[PDB]
Amino acid sequence: KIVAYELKTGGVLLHPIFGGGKEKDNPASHLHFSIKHPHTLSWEYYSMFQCKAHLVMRLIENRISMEFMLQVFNKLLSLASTASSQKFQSHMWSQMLVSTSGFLKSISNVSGKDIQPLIKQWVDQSGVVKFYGSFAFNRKRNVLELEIKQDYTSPGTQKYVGPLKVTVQELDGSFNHTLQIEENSLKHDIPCHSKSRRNKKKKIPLMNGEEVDMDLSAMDADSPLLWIRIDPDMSVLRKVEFEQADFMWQYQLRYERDVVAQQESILALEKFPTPASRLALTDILEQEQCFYRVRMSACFCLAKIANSMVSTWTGPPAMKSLFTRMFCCKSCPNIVKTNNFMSFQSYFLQKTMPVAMALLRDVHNLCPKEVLTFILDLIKYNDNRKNKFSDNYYRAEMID
Amino acid sequence: XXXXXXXXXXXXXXXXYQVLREKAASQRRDVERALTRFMAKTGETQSLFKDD
Repeated sequence: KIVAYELKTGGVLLHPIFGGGKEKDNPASHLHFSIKHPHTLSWEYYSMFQCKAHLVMRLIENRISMEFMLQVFNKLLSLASTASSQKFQSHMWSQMLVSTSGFLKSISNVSGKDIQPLIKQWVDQSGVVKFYGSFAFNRKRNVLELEIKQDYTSPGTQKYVGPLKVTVQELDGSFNHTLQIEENSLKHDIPCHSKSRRNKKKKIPLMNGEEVDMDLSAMDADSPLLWIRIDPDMSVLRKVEFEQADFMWQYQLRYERDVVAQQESILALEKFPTPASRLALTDILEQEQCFYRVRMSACFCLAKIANSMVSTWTGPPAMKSLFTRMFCCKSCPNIVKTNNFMSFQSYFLQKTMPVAMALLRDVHNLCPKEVLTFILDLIKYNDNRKNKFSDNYYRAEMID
Repeated sequence: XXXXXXXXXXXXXXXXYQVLREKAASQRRDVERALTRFMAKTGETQSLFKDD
C-alpha cells in the first residue's frame, strides 16, 4: 500500500512543522493542504497515514526493545490515568494531551538513542527508498572475497538512507550482516564463508538448525552463496531491485524461513523464466505445510509461466495433476467432489487454484477448453449439509 | 432345477459409485435450472440481450 501510493503520489508526512505566518513549506502539496487540518486529506492519504504509522512503530522496535515499549506505554497510561478521575486539578490537568514532543522526550528518557535521526528520516522526510544493491560475485575463485556493491538513485520520489545493514545466507552457514554508508556509490564485502569445498561430502554442514537439503543443481562450481537480503525484518520502507542466479531464487522457494522471501521470489520468478524445473519446484512448494497465501501467489506464478508455455508446452495441461495428487475423498476416481473442509489450508487452496487454472492460456485462441469443462464439472459437484461450513465463497471464486 | 426348485430375485444392485454421484449431481443441476426457468418466466425479468 505505502510504496504504491507514494509512487502514485507524493509523500505522507508527519509534521511537527507549521507554515505559521501564512507560509506554505509544503512539497507534499502535490494535491492539497495537510499541516493543520484533518479535512483536507484523501482516504488514500489518511489510510497511508495509518500505514506509515504502523511501520514507523516497527522502526521504533528496530531501535528499541519491546520491553522498553511496554515501559513507555505503561508510563504514558500511568500518568494519564493518574491525571484523570480527580476533582479537576485546576491548571494541572492537560497531561492527557500526550502528543509527539513530550512523548519523544519520554522515549529518550527510557532510552536515549539516536532516534531523532529516525524522526528526520521517516517522520520528517516522507520518502520511500528503492535499492539498487547490485549483486557482485567475489570469491568466484576471486582474489577479492565475497563482495557486492551498494547503489541507489531514482528521483520523482526518492530518498537516500545510508547506514543500515545487510542479511545474507551462505550455503550452510552464517547469516552474514554488513554495514551500510551514505555517499552511496559503494562497494562492500561479506563476512566470508569457509572454503565450502568437497560439498558432496559437505552434505549438510548445518544450514539453519536441522533443515535437510541437498542440491548441486545450482552453479555450484564456485557458488558458496545462497541468498541476498537487506533487512528481512523489513526495517526500511523498501522496494529492492537486484539480480541473482535463478537457481538461488528457485532454491529459496525450495525453502526459506521467510514468507517475505518466498513471495518476493514468487514475484521475481513471475517475471522472466520458463524452465519446467521452475514448474516442478513451484508444485513442490505447493504440496507441504508451508503457508497458505504463498501457495495462492504460487498458483498465479504457474498462471504466468504456463502462459509463457505457448511454444514451450513441455509440461502438461497444468494443475489438473495438482487436484489429482492432493485430493482424495474416497481415493477420488478421476474427480474430486465432496466434503473437503475443516482443514483450512485446503479451504483457501481449493478456493484459489481454479482461478489460476482459468488463467492457463496458450496462443491459438488461448484455448482453456479442458479447464473450462473441468471447472463446469467443479460447479456440478457441490456438497450437501455434510459440509458444516456454508459452501459459499468456493462458489464465488469458481465464478470468478 | 428348471421345474422343481426355485430361487430369489433382488435384481437391483446399481452400486456404481462415481456414476451414482454423477446421477445425483446432474439431478441437482436439473432442479437448479428448472426453478431458474420457472421464476425466470414468472417474475420481473430483465435480460442480457434484448428479449431473451
